[PDB]
Amino acid sequence: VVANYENASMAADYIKRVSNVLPDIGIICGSGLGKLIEEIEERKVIPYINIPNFPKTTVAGHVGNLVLGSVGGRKIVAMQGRLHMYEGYSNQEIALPIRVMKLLGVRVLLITNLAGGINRKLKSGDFVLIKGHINFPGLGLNNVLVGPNQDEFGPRFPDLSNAYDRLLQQLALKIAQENDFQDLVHEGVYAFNGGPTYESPDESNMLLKLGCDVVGMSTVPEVIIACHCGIKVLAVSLIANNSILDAENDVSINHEKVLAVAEKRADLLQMWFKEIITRLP
Amino acid sequence: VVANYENASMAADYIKRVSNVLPDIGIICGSGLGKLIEEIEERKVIPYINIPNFPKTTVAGHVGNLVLGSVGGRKIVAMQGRLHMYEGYSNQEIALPIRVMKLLGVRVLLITNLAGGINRKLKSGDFVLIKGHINFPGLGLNNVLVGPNQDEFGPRFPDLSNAYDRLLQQLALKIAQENDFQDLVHEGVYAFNGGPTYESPDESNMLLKLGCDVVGMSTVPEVIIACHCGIKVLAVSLIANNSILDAENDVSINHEKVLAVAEKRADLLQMWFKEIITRLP
Amino acid sequence: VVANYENASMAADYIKRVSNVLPDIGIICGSGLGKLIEEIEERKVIPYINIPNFPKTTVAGHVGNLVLGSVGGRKIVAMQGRLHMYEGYSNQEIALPIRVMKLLGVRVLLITNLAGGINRKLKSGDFVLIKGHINFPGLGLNNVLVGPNQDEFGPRFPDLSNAYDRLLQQLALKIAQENDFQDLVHEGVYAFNGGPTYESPDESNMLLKLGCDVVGMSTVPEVIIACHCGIKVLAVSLIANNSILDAENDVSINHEKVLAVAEKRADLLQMWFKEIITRLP
Ligand SMILES: O=C(O)c1ccccc1C[S@](=O)c1ccccc1
Ligand SMILES: O=C(O)c1ccccc1C[S@](=O)c1ccccc1
Ligand SMILES: O=C(O)c1ccccc1C[S@](=O)c1ccccc1
Repeated sequence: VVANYENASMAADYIKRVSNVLPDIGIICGSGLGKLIEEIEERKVIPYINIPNFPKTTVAGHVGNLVLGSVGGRKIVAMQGRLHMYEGYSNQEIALPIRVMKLLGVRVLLITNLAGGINRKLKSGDFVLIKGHINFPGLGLNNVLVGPNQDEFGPRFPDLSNAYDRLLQQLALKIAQENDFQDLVHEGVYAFNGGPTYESPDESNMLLKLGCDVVGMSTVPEVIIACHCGIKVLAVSLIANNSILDAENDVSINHEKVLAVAEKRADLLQMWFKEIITRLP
Repeated sequence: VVANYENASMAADYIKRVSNVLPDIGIICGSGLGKLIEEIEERKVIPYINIPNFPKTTVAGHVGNLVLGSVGGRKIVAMQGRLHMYEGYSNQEIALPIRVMKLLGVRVLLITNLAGGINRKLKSGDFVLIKGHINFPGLGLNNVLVGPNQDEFGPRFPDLSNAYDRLLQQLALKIAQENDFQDLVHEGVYAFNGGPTYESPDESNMLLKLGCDVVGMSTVPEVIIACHCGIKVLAVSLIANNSILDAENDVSINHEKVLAVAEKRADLLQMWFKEIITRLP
Repeated sequence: VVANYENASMAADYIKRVSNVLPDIGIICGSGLGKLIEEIEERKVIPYINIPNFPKTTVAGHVGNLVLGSVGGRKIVAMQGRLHMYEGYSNQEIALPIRVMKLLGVRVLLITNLAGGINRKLKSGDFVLIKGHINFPGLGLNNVLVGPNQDEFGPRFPDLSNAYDRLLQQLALKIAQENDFQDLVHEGVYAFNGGPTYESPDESNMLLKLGCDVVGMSTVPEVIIACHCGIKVLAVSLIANNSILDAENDVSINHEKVLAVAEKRADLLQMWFKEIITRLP
């Protein structure tokens, strides 16, 4: 199924008929960071499997729902579940849910995910406001927009220089200062590693030379589809480890260590993003 | 359809039957830079759609013709239209037209395209003679030659150290000096960005660290197929903008700005390449 | 055919029924470096084409056999033939033979291949013990593990920090010292170039900036599949040329030059790996 105007319209029509919510804000919350979705008010839960043209996710399994409702008086739509390119999903499968958000009326997309630290000053448990990116799949002919252009959504050649909205970054930092956790919040450049192997010790060292602050396997595909169709983005990384220090000390990482960092910061991140939603223009 | 000896021969046989021209020189002219094709003498226009085994381009649409005739007393063949890998064309689709040129007798291929400037001394409207390249798709398992080797055309493992002919670069500069526009002409290393997003601000900064002078979304696939089968190449970039300066100043780019640079230089580039064709060995 | 538990079990069952050997050690020997396989004792030769679910290799042609027997009193299994990703084989095709080795009981995998030198101190004919890697296909969304995870074999997100076993590297160097050829043996970081074009002059210069010591078109896919399923690895490069010196001197390379280096070192490498097999834990 192509992520075109007709197919995206069929999905939006179904959703409107079931929901009655017209959202202005979309959220994609990474694994371990989804507690806010369980607190959406007056909510409506729509399994992907019932939405016309949504991608098939039964090989990977696990949860897959669209959730609509209110947070802080604002109308929102959340993607509950993982759609990452290391799983083998195509460009068209990643793009269709974001283009459905557009047709439902979304103007701002908020994204969080766990990631590895490269900048030597980043500690486990820190937050990074993403201000730019280095897209290794995109340089290497695996950009999420490779294929025919869908002209109804955006231009053939998009400019990404303002993909990460500056005022949303400033609002997120202001709320951190108000609640006295600004010492946990950094800004930086995100490297997209297609994955699913963690960055190797020698890949990490290369990334430090190249001016990368954080590295991860998510986020950039959704950022590019959003930017192509005029949706503003705020993207935040939660740092699981410092991969440069781990390379110098010969220290390993596992899945239990990463998800324990999510558990440590889940409630603060939930509070932070509730206030952001409440306050954004 | 595979870009093999049988399929390429069927296309060449059709072309010979219609044309009566045996060309020695091939040209691929980028968007906005094609006026020379409209001035080919005693010309014959063959739509791709009528040539056995030529790739299907109706999803992207727009023009798609092979044009044969004379320029400066030389016999040439031109590809009129865009075949770029960010559109989703396969390795086999890109390669077949170049291998047809080979079988028709082409010995020299000339290529022009718009591109982004990285070297700090490059200005909008400058020309760069390409002397080498950094192929990010090729390092990342999307080289145009991934697949079975077609042994009739070339070796399994090609050497690219002389892919950009030195004497053709010298002849192009000599003609610029004769016509007193040598101040617009530079040489440099081309980075292939698969695209279709322009290079991001932070990708541009990385490319400067890595010794790249220019970055673009074209040219390298055709260069590699030509080199594999023994065709000499001259490739020239027309600089649309300096992406390093634009990153430091927070300045954006759009499609209208890029094509306006093509309009500014189209007539000079046409004159330049007519003389090159006339004079090359 | 997917490289899953069921399909790999069907292949292992066939092999056990024919062979009677339960191997502890696997070997993959690169082109020109396979003489040791012709000296396996009490050996049994199984063409890939007769093994359920093994990949089809008839387009590339040439040899394709699994060989089981004894070396130095140890029970081994060898892959005789080339399975490289520049040929167009899929992730699933590369992975299935390694996962069959796992099910047959292999605990250690030894790998050799020809490669290009980047570090300025590397000479034609030198050996490099690989201690880490930079996986350009993996950063660019062509990692060998992209796709659904096969949970019976390993985790969704593998850690590669100990992919190249330290004690096996130490044992290989110790044997070199015993036989007084330690002056030929270096250690270093391997860059994976998907290929099949050799690294260009300007790509080589980039790789030197990025801390790469050697560059090649093999090895890393097998390393990653082995690490995912708990197999220890020793990987050795035979240096064909120094690509940095060749770029500074404008010197080319061809297939006959590369294979002549293999001929020069084949007998010493055979002796070296026989002793390693005899002595490893
Ligand atoms: O995305 C995840 O859920 C995830 C969970 C556990 C492990 C890995 C990932 C993929 S990630 O963006 C990430 C997390 C940690 C380090 C590097 C990259
Ligand atoms: O190729 C084109 O026709 C083109 C036209 C308008 C915009 C972009 C392109 C693709 S390019 O090689 C290029 C042009 C400008 C900057 C970077 C890359
Ligand atoms: O792998 C081979 O058999 C091979 C044989 C002749 C040429 C090239 C290769 C692929 S390689 O890992 C390699 C060899 C030499 C330089 C760079 C890379």
